Amino acid sequence: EKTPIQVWGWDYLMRQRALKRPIAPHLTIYKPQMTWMVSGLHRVTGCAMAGTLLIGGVGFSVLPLDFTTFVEFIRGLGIPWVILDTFKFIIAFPIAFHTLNGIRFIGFDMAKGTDIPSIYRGAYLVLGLAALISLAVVVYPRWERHKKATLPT
Amino acid sequence: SNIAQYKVIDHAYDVVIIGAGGAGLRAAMGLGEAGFKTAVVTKMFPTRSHTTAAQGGINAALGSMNPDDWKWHFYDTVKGSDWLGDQNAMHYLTRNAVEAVTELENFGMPFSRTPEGKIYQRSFGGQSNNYGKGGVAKRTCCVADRTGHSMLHTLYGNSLRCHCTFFIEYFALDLLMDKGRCVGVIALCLEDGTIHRFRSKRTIVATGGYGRAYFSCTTAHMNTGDGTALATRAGIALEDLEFIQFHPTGIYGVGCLITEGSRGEGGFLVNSEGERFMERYAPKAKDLASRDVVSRAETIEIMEGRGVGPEKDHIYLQLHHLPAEQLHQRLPGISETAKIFAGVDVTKEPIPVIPTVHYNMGGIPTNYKAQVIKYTKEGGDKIVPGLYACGECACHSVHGANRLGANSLLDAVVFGRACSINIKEELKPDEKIPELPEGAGEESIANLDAVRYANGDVPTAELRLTMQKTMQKHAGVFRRGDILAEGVKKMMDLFKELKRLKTTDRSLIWNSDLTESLELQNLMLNATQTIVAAENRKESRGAHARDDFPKREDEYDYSKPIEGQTKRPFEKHWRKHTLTKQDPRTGHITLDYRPVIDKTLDPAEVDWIPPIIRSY
Amino acid sequence: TSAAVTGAAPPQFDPIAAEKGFKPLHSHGTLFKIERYFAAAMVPLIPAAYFIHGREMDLCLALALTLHVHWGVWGVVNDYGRPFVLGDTLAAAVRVGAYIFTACLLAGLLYFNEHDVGLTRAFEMVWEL
Amino acid sequence: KRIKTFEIYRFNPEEPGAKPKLQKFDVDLDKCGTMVLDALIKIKNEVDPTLTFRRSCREGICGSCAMNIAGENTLACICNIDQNTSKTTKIYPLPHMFVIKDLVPDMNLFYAQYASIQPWLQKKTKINLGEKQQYQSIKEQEKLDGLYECILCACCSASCPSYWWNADKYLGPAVLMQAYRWIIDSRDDSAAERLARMQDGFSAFKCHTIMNCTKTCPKHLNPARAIGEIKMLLTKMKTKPAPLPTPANF
Ligand SMILES: Cc1cc2nc3c(=O)[nH]c(=O)nc-3n(C[C@H](O)[C@H](O)[C@H](O)COP(=O)(O)OP(=O)(O)OC[C@H]3O[C@@H](n4cnc5c(N)ncnc54)[C@H](O)[C@@H]3O)c2cc1C
Ligand code: HEM
Ligand SMILES: COC1=C(N)C(=O)C(C)=C(C/C=C(\C)CCC=C(C)C)C1=O
Ligand code: SF4
Ligand code: F3S
Ligand code: FES
Repeated sequence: EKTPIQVWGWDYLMRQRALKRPIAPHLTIYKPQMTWMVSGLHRVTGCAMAGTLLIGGVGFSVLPLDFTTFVEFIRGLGIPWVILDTFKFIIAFPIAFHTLNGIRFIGFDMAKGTDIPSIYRGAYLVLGLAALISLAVVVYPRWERHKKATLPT
Repeated sequence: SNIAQYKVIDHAYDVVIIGAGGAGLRAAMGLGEAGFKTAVVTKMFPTRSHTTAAQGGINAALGSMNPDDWKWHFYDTVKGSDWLGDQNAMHYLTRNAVEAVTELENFGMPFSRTPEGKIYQRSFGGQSNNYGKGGVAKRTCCVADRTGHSMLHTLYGNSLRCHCTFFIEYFALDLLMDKGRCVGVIALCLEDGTIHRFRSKRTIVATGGYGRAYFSCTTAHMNTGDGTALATRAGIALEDLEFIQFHPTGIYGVGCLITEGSRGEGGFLVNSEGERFMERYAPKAKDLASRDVVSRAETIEIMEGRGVGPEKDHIYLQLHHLPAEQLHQRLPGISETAKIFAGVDVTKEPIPVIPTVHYNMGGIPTNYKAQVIKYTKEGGDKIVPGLYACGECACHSVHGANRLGANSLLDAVVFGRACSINIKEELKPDEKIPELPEGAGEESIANLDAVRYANGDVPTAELRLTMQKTMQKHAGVFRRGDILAEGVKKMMDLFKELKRLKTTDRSLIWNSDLTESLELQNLMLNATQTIVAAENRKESRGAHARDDFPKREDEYDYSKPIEGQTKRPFEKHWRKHTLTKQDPRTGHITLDYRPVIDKTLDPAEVDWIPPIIRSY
Repeated sequence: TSAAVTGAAPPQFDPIAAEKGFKPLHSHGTLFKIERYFAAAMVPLIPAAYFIHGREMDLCLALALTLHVHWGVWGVVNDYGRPFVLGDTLAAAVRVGAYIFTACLLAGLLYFNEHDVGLTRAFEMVWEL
Repeated sequence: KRIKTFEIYRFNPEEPGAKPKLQKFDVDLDKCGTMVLDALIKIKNEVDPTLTFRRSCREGICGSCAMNIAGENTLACICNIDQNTSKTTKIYPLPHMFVIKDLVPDMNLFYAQYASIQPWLQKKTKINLGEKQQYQSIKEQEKLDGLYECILCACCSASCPSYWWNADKYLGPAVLMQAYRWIIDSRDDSAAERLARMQDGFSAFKCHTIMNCTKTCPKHLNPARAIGEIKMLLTKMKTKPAPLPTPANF
């Protein structure tokens, strides 16, 4: 159930298709900027994490495989410890970033922080805090394993 | 005609309005809500009209800042017109200012406010209290620095509620005449290259001015005098075209306006000797003298070695002594324009400025009901049936030889409104949408085709450019018979070069090489008429300054007492309107003169104002 | 030449005409409100799951992520799954795909919590690598 | 000779099975004005008069010359040409509009949507037109600052991906900021009807806070703030203040 302009809007689109008028390019030509890039990443992350929770949840239930033999399988590959923690960063960033930026965006919905400099300060803070929080949550367990392996008590 | 074929589409309307500036929209509002099936033909989206560039304000004696009377305003307008203004139309204008500006506020025009919540007003050039005798007036109502922008958007918004029908990006080519009557308009639809004839009982011309006839101007690219040209092609004579307002303060390099409101708010002009020279040229009013006076004062300074900058060829507007909260509050727009186009920070540096073509008090001649007229000595003023004209394209004449600042947005609205009032009173359901004569519009189509496929050797851009330069040179702030005669001969030669015209784009769809060529034709008609009229007027009046004839030539010598003088006969003085008839194929122009109307609409409501020497 | 045809008013939205009849009070305000309140509440929930693990938390994650992802994919579906680009029935399919996506997400999460290690242990375990 | 070079989008609807194309033009900057519009006119005037675009004002007030220049939406007439003659400058129409010819977009939906907000003052109690000024305090009129200035160039809406995908249903930054301009007008009595018009899931709420609109607006306005403002109103988090009462001896 559409508003009158929404109906009109639809007929306009059909009128334009009928005239086989081209559509002016957009994605391919718009300058990359910290406004829509950081919106882009909010959606990619949201969707990536949802995609994972489907392919993880349905995947392991439909397949004879279970999570435990999957973990021990990769453990068995014995891959360099440096890389392993990078995978753990790639997994944490989206949760941190998207969560922080989610508070930002909620701000935006309340008309808070919409001036251009607040916007840009906010984008760096969110990107940065998420870089920190993700790195910290990976570095800390390792840091504490190395302490178990190499210190007195 | 000839080399291609054209789709032709007919319509039927009660009235057709050619223009959606302030004037056309106000008429459209009036007529629409009155029931008339009203069509608005404009060559650009209404909001892009030049009205939207207006800045400093709109006049009405509201008394928001101090007591005021509309008769003081009236006096200021008559004196402003240097007695070439018709006092009936000027009476109508000033009488209605308060109601007119008030309506705008009621439509939602967001005027700047006073601490009492009334419409803030400012001082402007050429305005006084108490019939000249009091102080500088505060009559000029504004939305900061963007009064026309705001007004045009308010008028456009409200037009959408008055059931008009918009033909947007339609370029009118001619009025459709049937034996002295106007029965419609013919136009090219830019979108799909088609040709539309609108039939109507009434047609309103509201097409703006012709600033682009000059090389430097404040006006928009679309200011090409198509309306005045339409009237020429319908065999109607144009009025007072030689009276071309130079605004004191266009930015030096680029022609952009800097509002006279910046002087109303306390700015002033300065020469290379650091002198507020308008103290010298106009001791009372100073920097708020009339525009013709201030622009001349500026030009002399330049001619007399006191010009500013590298070439000492312009002058400074100074605002930096004004509080920065006033500049932002009262002149945010020009603060921005000045930075963008001159690198200038108005809080610290002054703006480089120079007088610049700005406004046309000339136009299509009308009566005070805005009905278009033809004139003869024998017959007098004869109205052209079906045809009204208003706004800058019109000559009512509410401005005579010099238009007062903030009176034009006003005259657009007031006489835009008058068009609707007067048509709803005189038009009866009795009358039916007239039928077109056989072949109607063929000439206009033929011309269109010719220009479309024109394969001569002069590209229109260069022909235009020579016209603009010719005009800047031979019809500027100060004029001389020999320079004028020279100019005229060049202009009529350029008009001959129209036959050698080269265009390139041959499409019917959004062909702006074509419309710009059509525009050149219209410009040339205006420009040629302008110059032969100016050439022939051997006096100095308002904006028309002749170095060989520095006197204002009236029926008496109003600088001495009247008694004992014998009135000079009409043919011997110059207190009369100029009428130019032009044959559009050949270019041949004939002149005639029509008497100024001196009476008001009612001597009981207000007296007339007899000429006196014009000082400030 | 003027051997010509009769014309039509251009296409033009008449907002007075449009007003007549139209009431529809189909207010999406409170759904938008709750969507946002919900995400706000998930802020403390994410770090909570960093510290507290187990079945009951695994269940709070599954319920809240499911709800939040349901509203989320519905938005993205309405952006790229538009009748203008996919035609009207393929559009309706993708819209139905939004709901199918949500249900399978939940079933697969309920399964993982009930018959596998569960959410907070699975993370716990990949972090142990 | 500092020769700047311009790659300009081209489209010719007259051509049989026509298709979009970039064209390169060389311009002698010493023979040209400071602004991008100057270069386009120069080309049209000297090189190719078939090149087609909208323009009217000189000072960036009309809103006609809106286009995409060096990847951003702005007005040509006040966009300074980049002096670096080593780089070229790319010029396209407004993103994701249907093009008529070259840089000229069909603009008619944008205008339709604008008509739909009912952009005129509305009063619950009929008033006699022209008879007296309505009262409005400075503080109240100053709420319109940053709203009334919009020139309807559509740079913002042509920058918003949300509007790119759902222009037919989502009103866009420009139209919504005007919707808001009429909502917070202390003199206007229809703030509720104004919101009822845009209650559905798309009209306003398809704003994904991308912030492109505000980034790109050539008049330094903030349609995002206004949309947040509208979101608050639709969700009843905020309410429009009553008008301050008119003074006794007004
Ligand atoms: C920079 C500037 C600032 C100004 N500031 C002020 C001020 O502060 N106060 C004041 O009183 N005055 C001011 N003026 C003067 C005033 O703005 C104008 O005289 C006034 O707006 C006249 O408008 P109009 O409606 O007659 O025509 P315009 O506003 O120019 O509009 C003319 C209309 O006619 C249409 N048209 C023209 N030719 C054709 C054709 N062939 N086919 C179809 N349509 C056509 C156009 O599309 C347009 O809609 C200013 C002028 C300028 C240039
Ligand atoms: C922990 C706190 C979280 C907050 C505060 C939060 C907040 C938000 C907000 C405000 C939006 C709306 C964006 C928009 O309308 O454009 C959103 C979208 C989304 N979120 Fe989250 N979120 C969180 C966690 C998650 C998680 C764990 C997932 C896991 C899959 C997720 C997936 C999504 C998806 C798919 C969208 C739609 C994206 C879009 O339309 O651009 N979110 N989130
Ligand atoms: C409104 O959703 C979107 C964003 N939030 C965002 O930041 C970006 C960059 C986009 C751009 C869309 C992309 C990359 C998907 C491709 C869709 C096509 C029709 C080609 C978007 O749609
Ligand atoms: S907001 Fe800025 S950009 Fe969007 S229309 Fe108004 S002016 Fe053009
Ligand atoms: S760019 Fe688009 S989605 Fe919202 S904040 Fe601005 S409108
Ligand atoms: S020509 Fe008016 S915005 Fe550029």
